[PDB]
Amino acid sequence: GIVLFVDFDYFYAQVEEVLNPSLKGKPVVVCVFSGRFEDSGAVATANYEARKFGVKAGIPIVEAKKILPNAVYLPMRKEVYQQVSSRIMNLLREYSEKIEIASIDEAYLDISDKVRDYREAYNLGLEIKNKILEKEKITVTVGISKNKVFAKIAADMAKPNGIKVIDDEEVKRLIRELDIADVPGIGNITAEKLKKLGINKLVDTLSIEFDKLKGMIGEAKAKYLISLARDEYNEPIRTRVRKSIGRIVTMKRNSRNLEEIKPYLFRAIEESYYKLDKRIPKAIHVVAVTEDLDIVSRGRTFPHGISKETAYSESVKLLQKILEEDERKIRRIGVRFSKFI
DNA sequence: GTTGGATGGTAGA
DNA sequence: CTAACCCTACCATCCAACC
Ligand SMILES: Nc1nc2c(ncn2[C@H]2C[C@H](O)[C@@H](COP(=O)(O)OP(=O)(O)OP(=O)(O)O)O2)c(=O)[nH]1
Ligand SMILES: [Ca+2]
Ligand SMILES: [Ca+2]
Ligand SMILES: [Ca+2]
Repeated sequence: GIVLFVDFDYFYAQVEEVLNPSLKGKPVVVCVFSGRFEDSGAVATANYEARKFGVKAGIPIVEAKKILPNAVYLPMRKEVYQQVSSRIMNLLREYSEKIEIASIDEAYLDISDKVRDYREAYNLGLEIKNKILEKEKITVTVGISKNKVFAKIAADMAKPNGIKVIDDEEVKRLIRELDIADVPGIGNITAEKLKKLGINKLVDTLSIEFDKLKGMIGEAKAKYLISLARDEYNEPIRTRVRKSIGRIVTMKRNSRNLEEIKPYLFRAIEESYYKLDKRIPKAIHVVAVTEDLDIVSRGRTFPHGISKETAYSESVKLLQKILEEDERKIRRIGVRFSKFI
């Protein structure tokens, strides 16, 4: 079993660089402009030049400009990056129809039947990087291993523009030596819970009673970690099927007023109902980010498919339900459809 | 017991 | 308006309806 994983380098900003090659070699910051004030919103991503100075995904545009005023600030153009991504995913598909598109910028290929061994896998890696460079001028990192988890880890170790194999031997070694916080799926909350226990390595999860582990981090994560430590992990590459599709938007200002909020919710419903594209949902959820950034939602599952009209009607109800039960003002409002027929 | 719906938490893009 | 956007996957918990 051999998995090749592809993850595009500083994606949104690299696309902008390809579109406008004069930007290459200099700082580039792609931004989500909330419209609340002069330069409100967050950085979606930045090129390596900008990251040198602490500008990265997630920080507020004004914070980025405080540390890099001279940089080039471009507004996120999601549709453009999705079109470049699709062209890339289809090139990848020529290397293996057995492909799992995991996100806007990354994909797992099962290549067990394209290559005999890791050295051939590595070579196909080199070919992939070249095709994507010839055809779309986008550099990418490649990670190759026996499974998804370690292929992802491998690419994390190779960024940017890299290529890493983690073979059966180094998987053994990493199980013993890799900080467990570097395992995909282990964020801040879990990592702090593991350290309290004294679990620092995947191998540690084997020297602890299951129920005390499951008691601290939940069953599923614990099962997953043990699986990895035993080297018995093997979740197959599967064709991506979207389980939910939604839209969320930021308001010019915070409100509790239904009439002040409706235009945003309706903007988001229209945009959502359009991304559905022949998919028919049975559940709708109205999602509200509050004053203090706490996320709050109200939903309904119907026994049947929701028409756009039903969606209009029910979301307004749901929104009112939020207002009725949470006494805080709202700052972002959206809607998410799920349970496709 | 099982299934699944409502709602929130965690993670990562 | 004074910093914090966008989108999706998965799981846990507290439930109720089932039989
Ligand atoms: N709006 C928004 N978009 C994000 C965020 N994080 C990532 N993205 C988008 C923009 C990125 O270019 C794209 C891929 O994200 P990645 O995590 O892979 O990092 P990126 O590709 O930018 O460079 P990376 O591989 O480190 O070199 O997804 C975020 O917090 N907000
Ligand atoms: Ca990525
Ligand atoms: Ca990337
Ligand atoms: Ca981590």
